[PDB]
Amino acid sequence: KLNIDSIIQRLLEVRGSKPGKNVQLQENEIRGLCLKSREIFLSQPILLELEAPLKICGDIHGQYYDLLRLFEYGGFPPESNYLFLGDYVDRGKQSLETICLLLAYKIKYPENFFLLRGNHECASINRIYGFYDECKRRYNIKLWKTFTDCFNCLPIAAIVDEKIFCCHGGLSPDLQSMEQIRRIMRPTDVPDQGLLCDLLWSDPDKDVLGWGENDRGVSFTFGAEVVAKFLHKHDLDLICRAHQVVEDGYEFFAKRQLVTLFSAPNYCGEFDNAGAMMSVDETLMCSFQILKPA
Ligand SMILES: C=C1[C@@H](O)[C@@H]2O[C@]3(CC[C@H](/C=C/[C@@H](C)[C@@H]4CC(C)=C[C@@]5(O[C@H](C[C@@](C)(O)C(=O)O)CC[C@H]5O)O4)O3)CC[C@H]2O[C@@H]1[C@@H](O)C[C@H](C)[C@H]1O[C@@]2(CCCCO2)CC[C@H]1C
Ligand SMILES: [Mn+2]
Ligand SMILES: [Mn+2]
Repeated sequence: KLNIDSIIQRLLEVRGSKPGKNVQLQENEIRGLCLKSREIFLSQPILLELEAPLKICGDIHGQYYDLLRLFEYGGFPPESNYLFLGDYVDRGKQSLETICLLLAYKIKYPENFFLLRGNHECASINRIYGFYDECKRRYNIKLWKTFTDCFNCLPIAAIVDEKIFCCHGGLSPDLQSMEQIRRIMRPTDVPDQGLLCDLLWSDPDKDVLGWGENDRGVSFTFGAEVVAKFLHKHDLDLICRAHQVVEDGYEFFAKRQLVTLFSAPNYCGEFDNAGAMMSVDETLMCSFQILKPA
């Protein structure tokens, strides 16, 4: 029914055009991307088990031309396998093009392209920070609600080669075993505090070794001792997350037991931060590709 190759073709057709140029897909096509990807997300585990080689990206926040630059620098699917950590919409000027290209690739390469849920893939959040407004202006609210139903089915975490735990926010004082994550039911909005909330909102903190207070007004912060206990209990080597804007695009925390990735250069057009993508080769060696704020 859905012509994925044509959709991708039109979305990529703007490579080279002046940044900011829109790609206006038909309402039916976008709705189809949501419904089809939703089916795929539900068919795969909520806790993904992936293998390198892989390219991992952090927050994109509707900066579509920067997403294009990422693919330009890392290789357009299926040239390279990808895992995004969430926060595809809000703040930026082109959340629509951004999320549609990502969903399109998920449908086109379901086994080589993966997307995790960020806190911005939650209705209460993308309703206020831009996505709703973009949908209201370019399409309609019914379509925005359709996106919400899609987002409610996104997976929550992934483990790369049994060594790298990936999630959007961070750890939770309720997280004792991976099975707790696998048992999370979808579709799900994030109505209550707890495990899922923390996985989407928590942040690492340098000042405390254990659990601390989070300035976001939700969830908690976690220190190096918490991370160490986590990694050892599940025989992991690193936690890879996003959620926090970092000046260089990537930054290590908790004595390098954790790395934060942010892929949207000059966030909100008010930061001079760079964007970064982390490459994981087949020998489990990590390298970082930086996107200078252009
Ligand atoms: C979003 C957020 C948080 O993350 C944010 O955290 C804080 C701590 C660190 C963080 C700083 C971020 C900066 C780098 C950016 C840079 C720029 C240029 C703009 C700005 O942008 C922030 C929002 C956003 C999106 O851009 C983000 O970057 O986070 C707000 C402050 C702005 O100066 O700060 O600011 C404090 C303010 C807090 O404000 C909101 C928070 O009130 C949201 C609230 C908790 C939510 O509660 C509910 C109910 C409970 C469960 C969760 O859902 C419903 C929905 C919503 C009301
Ligand atoms: Mn986030
Ligand atoms: Mn973010």
